[PDB]
Amino acid sequence: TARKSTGG
Amino acid sequence: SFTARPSSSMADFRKFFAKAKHIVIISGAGVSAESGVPTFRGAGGYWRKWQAQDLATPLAFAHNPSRVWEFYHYRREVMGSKEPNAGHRAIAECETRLGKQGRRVVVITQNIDELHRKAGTKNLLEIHGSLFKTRCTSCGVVAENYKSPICPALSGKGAPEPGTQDASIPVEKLPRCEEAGCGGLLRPHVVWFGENLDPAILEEVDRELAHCDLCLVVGTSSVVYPAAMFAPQVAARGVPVAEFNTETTPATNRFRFHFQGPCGTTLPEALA
Ligand SMILES: NC(=O)c1ccc[n+]([C@@H]2O[C@H](COP(=O)([O-])OP(=O)(O)OC[C@H]3O[C@@H](n4cnc5c(N)ncnc54)[C@H](O)[C@@H]3O)[C@@H](O)[C@H]2O)c1
Ligand SMILES: [Zn+2]
Repeated sequence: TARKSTGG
Repeated sequence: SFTARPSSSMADFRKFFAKAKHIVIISGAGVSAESGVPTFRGAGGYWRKWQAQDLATPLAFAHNPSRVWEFYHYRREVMGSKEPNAGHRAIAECETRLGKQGRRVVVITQNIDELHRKAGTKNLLEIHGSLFKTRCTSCGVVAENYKSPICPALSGKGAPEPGTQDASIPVEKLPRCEEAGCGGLLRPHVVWFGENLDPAILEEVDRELAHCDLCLVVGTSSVVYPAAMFAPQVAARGVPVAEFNTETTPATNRFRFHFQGPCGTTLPEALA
C-alpha cells in the first residue's frame, strides 16, 4: 500500500 | 458499555503524555488552517473550477503541465508570507523540550507547506514532498527552489478565481532543469494522487509507528491513503492515539481520544 489515493 | 468510544478527557491524555518516551505526531492540512492556509475540504479545495485532487495528479501534469504549474505557482506564492501558528509552535516546542529529557517526538506530515520546519520542528518526515522543491522529469534530480516567480512565464499567473483564463505557457517556457545543462521539464517534488510515496520514507514511517508509545493525529481527514492508515495501525497495537480535529473522521472511533476544536487551541493545552 504505497500508492496515494482518496477513500470513500 | 463494552464498546469504547473515544475519550475527551484531557487529563487522561496528559497522564500518558507525561510518561511517553516516543511520540508520533501525524498532521494534515488542518494544522495549517490557522496560519491562513485553507484545507482542501471545502471551498479551499477549489482552484479555478478544479478540485485540488484533480490537479495533483500525474495525468493532469502530462496533459496540461501549464495548468498544474499555475496551481503550484499560486500555492508557492501564497505560502511565502504565511507564518507558523500556535499549533505548529506547540508541536515544535514539545519536540525541543522532550528532546532535552531524552524523549523522542517526530512529525509525519501530509503537508507540503514546510510550516512545521518554519515553526522549529527538527524530526520531520514530509511524506508528500515539498512545495519548495522541484524534480526533473528527465534526469530525476531534486532541488530546493524558493524563487518568486519560479520562472519568468509564471510571473503574475496563478490567480484562483473561477473565470480566470489559463496562461497556456508553452512547455519549453515552464520551469526547466539547469543541472549539468540538462534542460528537462521540472515538476513539483510533490507526491500526487495515483503515485507511490517514496519507499525510504515509508520505511522510516513504519519504524516510528512500530516504536512509538503515544500518537497524535492532527488536522487530517484520514481519507488520504496510505497516510490514513498510520494512526489506526498504532491504535490497533493498543497504543493510545489522540485525534485533534474540528470534526470527527472515518477513523475517529478507532482512537483512544478525540479532542474536538481548532488545533491551535487544543494542541497548546495537550502539549503543555
Ligand atoms: N497546508 C498544506 O500543505 C495543505 C493545504 C491543503 C491540502 N493539503 C494536502 O492535500 C490533501 C487533501 O487535503 P484535505 O484538506 O482534503 O484533507 P486533510 O487530510 O489534509 O484534511 C484536513 C482536515 O483538517 C481539519 N481541520 C480544519 N481546520 C482545522 C483546525 N483549525 N484544527 C484542526 N483540524 C482542522 C478538517 O476537519 C479535515 O479533517 C492532504 O494530504 C493535505 O495534507 C496540504
Ligand atoms: Zn534534469
